[PDB]
Amino acid sequence: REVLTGGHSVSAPQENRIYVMDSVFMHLTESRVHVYDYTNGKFLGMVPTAFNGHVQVSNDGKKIYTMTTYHERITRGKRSDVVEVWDADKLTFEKEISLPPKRVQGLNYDGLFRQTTDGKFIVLQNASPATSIGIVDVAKGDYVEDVTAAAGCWSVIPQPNRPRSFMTICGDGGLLTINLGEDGKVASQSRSKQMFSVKDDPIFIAPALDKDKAHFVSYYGNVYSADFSGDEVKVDGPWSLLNDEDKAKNWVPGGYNLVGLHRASGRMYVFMHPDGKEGTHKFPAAEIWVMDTKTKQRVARIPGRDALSMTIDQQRNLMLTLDGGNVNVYDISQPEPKLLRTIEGAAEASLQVQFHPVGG
Amino acid sequence: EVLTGGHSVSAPQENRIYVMDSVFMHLTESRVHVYDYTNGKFLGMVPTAFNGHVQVSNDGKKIYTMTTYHERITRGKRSDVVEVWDADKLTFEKEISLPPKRVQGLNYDGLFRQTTDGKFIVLQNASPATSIGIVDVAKGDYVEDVTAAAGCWSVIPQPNRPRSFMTICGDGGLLTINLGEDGKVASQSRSKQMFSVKDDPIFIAPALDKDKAHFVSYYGNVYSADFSGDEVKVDGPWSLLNDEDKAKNWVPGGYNLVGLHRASGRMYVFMHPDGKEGTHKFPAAEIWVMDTKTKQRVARIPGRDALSMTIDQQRNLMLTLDGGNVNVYDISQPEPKLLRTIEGAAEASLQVQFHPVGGT
Amino acid sequence: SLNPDLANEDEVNSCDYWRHCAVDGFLCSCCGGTTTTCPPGSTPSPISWIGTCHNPHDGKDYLISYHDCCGKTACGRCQCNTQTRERPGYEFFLHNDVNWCMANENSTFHCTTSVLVGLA
Amino acid sequence: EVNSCDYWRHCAVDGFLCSCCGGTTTTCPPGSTPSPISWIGTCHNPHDGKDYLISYHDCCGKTACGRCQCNTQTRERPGYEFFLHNDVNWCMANENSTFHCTTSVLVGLA
Ligand SMILES: *[NH2+]CCc1ccccc1
Ligand SMILES: *[NH2+]CCc1ccccc1
Repeated sequence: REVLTGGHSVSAPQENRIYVMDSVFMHLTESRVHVYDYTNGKFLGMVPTAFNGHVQVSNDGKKIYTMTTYHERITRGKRSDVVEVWDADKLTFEKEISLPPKRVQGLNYDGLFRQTTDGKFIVLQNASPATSIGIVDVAKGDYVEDVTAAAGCWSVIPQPNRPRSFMTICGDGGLLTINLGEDGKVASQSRSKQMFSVKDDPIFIAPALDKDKAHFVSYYGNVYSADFSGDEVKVDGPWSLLNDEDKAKNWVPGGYNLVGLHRASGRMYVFMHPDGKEGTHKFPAAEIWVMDTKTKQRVARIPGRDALSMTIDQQRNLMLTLDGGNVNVYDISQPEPKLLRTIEGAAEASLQVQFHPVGG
Repeated sequence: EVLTGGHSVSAPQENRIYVMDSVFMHLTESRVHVYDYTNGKFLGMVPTAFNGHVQVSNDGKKIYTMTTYHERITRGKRSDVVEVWDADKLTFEKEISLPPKRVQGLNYDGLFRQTTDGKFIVLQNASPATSIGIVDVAKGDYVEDVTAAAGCWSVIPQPNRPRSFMTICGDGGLLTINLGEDGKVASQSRSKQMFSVKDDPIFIAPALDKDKAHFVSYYGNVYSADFSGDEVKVDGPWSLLNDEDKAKNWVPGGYNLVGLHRASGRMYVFMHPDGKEGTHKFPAAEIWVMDTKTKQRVARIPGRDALSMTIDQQRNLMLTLDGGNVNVYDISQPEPKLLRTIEGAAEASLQVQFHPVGGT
Repeated sequence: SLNPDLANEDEVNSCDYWRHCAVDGFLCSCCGGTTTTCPPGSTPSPISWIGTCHNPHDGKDYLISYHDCCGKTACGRCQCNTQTRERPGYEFFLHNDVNWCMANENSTFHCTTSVLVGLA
Repeated sequence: EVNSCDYWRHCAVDGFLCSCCGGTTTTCPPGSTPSPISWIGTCHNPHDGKDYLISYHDCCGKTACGRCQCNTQTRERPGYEFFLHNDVNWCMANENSTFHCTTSVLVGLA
């Protein structure tokens, strides 16, 4: 005889796992995270995330965090905005953390749902539509701070060289840095000088994030940087991604989570398309460009496979790209990315894929 | 300009049809799509959460849905409900609490019905023990379980009595239930065996007349239940099939796979060739039209891979549905005439219904 | 050009219709409403993203308010993702990757539209 | 072979095969719960020529898996023979009734 059993853990090691956040925009109340093995394309499991879920994996690899909204009767009744903590290996629900009813409802940019480098606090974007940043203490299972200093700013860029620090992009074209105390309350803050012109050269919010600096690309193909090796962030730019030939064909960036940095080499990866003009900033990639951030010059270009979003794994030297439904796995140990495989039908409507963390 | 709400459906009731979209791929976001059958225009929709069922009140004023909620969708307390919606505004009015055992399953008509006088909603329960639930619409109350129907399935209202219905039982007979004015069972009766459950199982979908109902079997036989008198009189089988039909193994297949045009006595049935064990839900190769008086076939037309149908007595129409597309037929003469197809009416629907016109 | 209710439905239900120039979502006019009326049983958002679209028919620029209708599940029809002059969330009211139903009594997103405010 | 609707065991499956959903034919994907009740099929094994009883348990409490949808109907019967019937959610009695995927559990020879 056979017996059906539950209680099982994911069949593949953590190090093989990726997380495809499927918004299922056509039926956005049944968004979910699909868990895949990037080495062979196998579907490993999933986590339901109700209306417009967001997802991240804990820095220690042990837990999955989701953020979502419920109502008592879905389309009517009382609203509950929550963070949920799930076990990463069992893909089971463990804890709900109550949020104020203003968590960001929107497309899955990384910077809307992040955590401190030390993993002790979840850092999330609120919009009521007034903006602020919310802080959740994971251990306590509590919402502990509301950073109103961040009004008029958007998205969270953690600083990997500090335990509980992050930046946000503000309407003045500068960056606000927030350093949290060990209680999750703001311990200090600082504001940079203006980095970019909001009106003349808007940047994409997606950072190409190094340990001690972040690069940003603009609608017009320029690059800006924020160096946070010290307590005060130093900002610079623009330099152009484009040479004269590139300019002749109106190449510009486009996508959502559209950039990545390979920290060991300084290579930055950007989705690009020709015939850029007003309104093309979210167009699929015609190409992926590989930029040497030290020399400020392109080193390679490859077909983009209509990708919109990417993510990088530092330790295995991989880049994933995602066109909404399919995930492409690339080896980036050398300057030219090599396509290893495509996982077809990984999602119906995903703009975000993430690796399971292995760094700790 | 100013965006306003509070508007009514743009086309009149007599133009409306209700396509129950299970959205099986995302079954927690099932819904009713309202269409105009005269021109294919989408008119509105009613959300119905997990595996909704739908009917329209006999008086045409309200839409009744049946669904299941949980406090957190995939966890938390279960609430099974009937909801009353206004037909013209497509707005929620009232929730009626059910015991947590309403039938979860595909959208056969007979799982969610009402008495002829429209005073009671009559629904199928399964815990998995089966019973029939009675809801008093005016009071907004669940009356009680008809436990006498244990071992039976589906609800066939008797259109010649105000609050009587039948159900098909595991002994191959019909149980008739007569409700009192309070919605409780006043009397009941069991017919003699109509069909052999082992040797000639019937499809549950009735071809329903004012005082009798016809049923088709897995092997192309027809049975009837006449409820013109005190007790149900049962008869059958007669075959849908001639020698040439039998030689090519023509059998019925579908879900809501039959209809009756009451004025003519024509029965409509989805059929396919090369019948064998396991083909009873195959899409229609053809629609056959039978004269139930003469017991002869009077037409056969292409099936358009249809699985479910419904008949409007008042306008002499038949709708068919293949899962996603609705076909509109004029059936005022023996050969049905195809008027139009409404493409993309649903992602996964096995049930379409007209808005009632008249019917007293 | 300024009166969609007088135009051919196929024209207004298209993502290239001039006033739909920063729409992210399902056009309400395909969902049982019109360009300026929510489908039955869905509620207008009190807030919206905004921006200007050029009218090629009269050659003028117009201010558009992109309100959502809310409180019903996704319409699913006539999905557009046009981005003319759309900007990221640090210019929040020009941004269309957020749900402008976010402050409604029920935030479930149903459909979007493009409400004409006036000359730019 | 097991992830195909033609696999001999799957002869009365209406749903998504759990073996395509991070589980196996006899194990629920992580975080989904077995149904204590099921519909039953009798399926023919093309290898040994024998018929076997299969218990079609669902895994429950997660939203639809969406992969390897099958709708096979060998010996399936309507709701008046309830435990042979597969147009109902066999998650109906679980703590959470949301349907995730369907398994094909070998009980034994017919
Ligand atoms: N106009 C609204 C676009 C949107 C809705 C919901 C979620 C994301 C974006
Ligand atoms: N095993 C059957 C799956 C199902 C779920 C929900 C509704 C019908 C069928």
